[PDB]
Amino acid sequence: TACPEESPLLVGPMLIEFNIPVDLKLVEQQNPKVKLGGRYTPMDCISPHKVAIIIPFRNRQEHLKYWLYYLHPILQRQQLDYGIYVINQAGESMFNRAKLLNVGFKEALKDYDYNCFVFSDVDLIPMNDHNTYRCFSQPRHISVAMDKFGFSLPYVQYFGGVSALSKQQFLSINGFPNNYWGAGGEDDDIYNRLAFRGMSVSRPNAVIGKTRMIRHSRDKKNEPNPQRFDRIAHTKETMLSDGLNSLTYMVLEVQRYPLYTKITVDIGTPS
Repeated sequence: TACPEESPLLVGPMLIEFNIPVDLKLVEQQNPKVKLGGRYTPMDCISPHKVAIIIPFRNRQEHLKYWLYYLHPILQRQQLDYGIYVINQAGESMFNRAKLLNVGFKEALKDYDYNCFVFSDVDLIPMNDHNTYRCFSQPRHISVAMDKFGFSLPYVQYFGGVSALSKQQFLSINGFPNNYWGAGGEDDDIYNRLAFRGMSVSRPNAVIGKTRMIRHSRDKKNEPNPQRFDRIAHTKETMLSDGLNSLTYMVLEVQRYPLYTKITVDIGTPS
């Protein structure tokens, strides 16, 4: 009755293109077995992976459609017991990716006893279905070779894009930092946290880890791949008092759509 270690439904390399028309109606039609709120549970075997996929979000509905189009079929083929959560940041303050990811962890657990968490940007799609969206014996970095970075890993400590942590791995580092407002630096901090708690990063190889990004017509400016931000001392001094244990926020609305759960929140509270 337990699902096989490797799914028999996998196809391997996939054709990921965004120059096609898509709408949520089309997606709901192709995925009959997905229940309200974007929930799915294998019917022909028992999956040990109860996964909550958390997406930090603000005004990117177009990208979301393509994400759901590609990922729902993949997650089902990977035989996972999963749910999709879109954490929407209310207001116009600087985007705080990491704090929305903390909110996701907490809110998803109010629904079901998940034991694994996948934190994913809304514009990243995997190119090979052997790149399993589940948890491992050590924190997992999933989006290894992204086209936006020339299909190369920026540096060995890079932990941005898509990653996964078990419930215990996440509680061990007191979650993620809450005060990195704006973009940059929060992903190097999280890497520092894992290392400080005696953990390392597990990854698939560059070919199985090929990942595609939905291009933002707006984004025209181009600059070099990112370099590691040095803040090891900063993380050491603040990680145990800034994170899950200092998280406060207000839930403004909870909406259950057919393909996902959208939670709008005000994270302007002090943390």
